[PDB]
Amino acid sequence: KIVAYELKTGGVLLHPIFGGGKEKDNPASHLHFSIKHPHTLSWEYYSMFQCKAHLVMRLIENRISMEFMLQVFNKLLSLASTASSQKFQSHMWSQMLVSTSGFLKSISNVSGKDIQPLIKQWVDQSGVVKFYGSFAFNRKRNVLELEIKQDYTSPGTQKYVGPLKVTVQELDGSFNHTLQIEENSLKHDIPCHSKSRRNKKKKIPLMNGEEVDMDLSAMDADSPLLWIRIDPDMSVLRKVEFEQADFMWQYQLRYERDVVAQQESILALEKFPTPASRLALTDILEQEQCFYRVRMSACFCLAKIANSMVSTWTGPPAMKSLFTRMFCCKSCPNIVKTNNFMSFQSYFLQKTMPVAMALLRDVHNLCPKEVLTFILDLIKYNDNRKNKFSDNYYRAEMID
Amino acid sequence: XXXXXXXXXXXXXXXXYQVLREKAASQRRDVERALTRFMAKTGETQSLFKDD
Repeated sequence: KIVAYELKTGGVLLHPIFGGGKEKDNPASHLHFSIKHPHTLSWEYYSMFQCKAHLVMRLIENRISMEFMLQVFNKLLSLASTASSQKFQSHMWSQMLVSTSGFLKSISNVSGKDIQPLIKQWVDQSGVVKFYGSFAFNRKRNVLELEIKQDYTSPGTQKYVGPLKVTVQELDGSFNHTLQIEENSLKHDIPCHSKSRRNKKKKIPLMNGEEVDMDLSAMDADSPLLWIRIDPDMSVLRKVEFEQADFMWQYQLRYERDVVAQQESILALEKFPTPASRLALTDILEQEQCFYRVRMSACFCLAKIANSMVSTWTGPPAMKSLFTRMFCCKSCPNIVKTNNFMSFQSYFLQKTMPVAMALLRDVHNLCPKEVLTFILDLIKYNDNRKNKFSDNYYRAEMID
Repeated sequence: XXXXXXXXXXXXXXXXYQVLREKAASQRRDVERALTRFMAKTGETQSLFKDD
C-alpha cells in the first residue's frame, strides 16, 4: 500500500512543522493542504497515514526493545490515568494531551538513542527508498572475497538512507550482516564463508538448525552463496531491485524461513523464466505445510509461466495433476467432489487454484477448453449439509 | 432345477459409485435450472440481450 501510493503520489508526512505566518513549506502539496487540518486529506492519504504509522512503530522496535515499549506505554497510561478521575486539578490537568514532543522526550528518557535521526528520516522526510544493491560475485575463485556493491538513485520520489545493514545466507552457514554508508556509490564485502569445498561430502554442514537439503543443481562450481537480503525484518520502507542466479531464487522457494522471501521470489520468478524445473519446484512448494497465501501467489506464478508455455508446452495441461495428487475423498476416481473442509489450508487452496487454472492460456485462441469443462464439472459437484461450513465463497471464486 | 426348485430375485444392485454421484449431481443441476426457468418466466425479468 505505502510504496504504491507514494509512487502514485507524493509523500505522507508527519509534521511537527507549521507554515505559521501564512507560509506554505509544503512539497507534499502535490494535491492539497495537510499541516493543520484533518479535512483536507484523501482516504488514500489518511489510510497511508495509518500505514506509515504502523511501520514507523516497527522502526521504533528496530531501535528499541519491546520491553522498553511496554515501559513507555505503561508510563504514558500511568500518568494519564493518574491525571484523570480527580476533582479537576485546576491548571494541572492537560497531561492527557500526550502528543509527539513530550512523548519523544519520554522515549529518550527510557532510552536515549539516536532516534531523532529516525524522526528526520521517516517522520520528517516522507520518502520511500528503492535499492539498487547490485549483486557482485567475489570469491568466484576471486582474489577479492565475497563482495557486492551498494547503489541507489531514482528521483520523482526518492530518498537516500545510508547506514543500515545487510542479511545474507551462505550455503550452510552464517547469516552474514554488513554495514551500510551514505555517499552511496559503494562497494562492500561479506563476512566470508569457509572454503565450502568437497560439498558432496559437505552434505549438510548445518544450514539453519536441522533443515535437510541437498542440491548441486545450482552453479555450484564456485557458488558458496545462497541468498541476498537487506533487512528481512523489513526495517526500511523498501522496494529492492537486484539480480541473482535463478537457481538461488528457485532454491529459496525450495525453502526459506521467510514468507517475505518466498513471495518476493514468487514475484521475481513471475517475471522472466520458463524452465519446467521452475514448474516442478513451484508444485513442490505447493504440496507441504508451508503457508497458505504463498501457495495462492504460487498458483498465479504457474498462471504466468504456463502462459509463457505457448511454444514451450513441455509440461502438461497444468494443475489438473495438482487436484489429482492432493485430493482424495474416497481415493477420488478421476474427480474430486465432496466434503473437503475443516482443514483450512485446503479451504483457501481449493478456493484459489481454479482461478489460476482459468488463467492457463496458450496462443491459438488461448484455448482453456479442458479447464473450462473441468471447472463446469467443479460447479456440478457441490456438497450437501455434510459440509458444516456454508459452501459459499468456493462458489464465488469458481465464478470468478 | 428348471421345474422343481426355485430361487430369489433382488435384481437391483446399481452400486456404481462415481456414476451414482454423477446421477445425483446432474439431478441437482436439473432442479437448479428448472426453478431458474420457472421464476425466470414468472417474475420481473430483465435480460442480457434484448428479449431473451
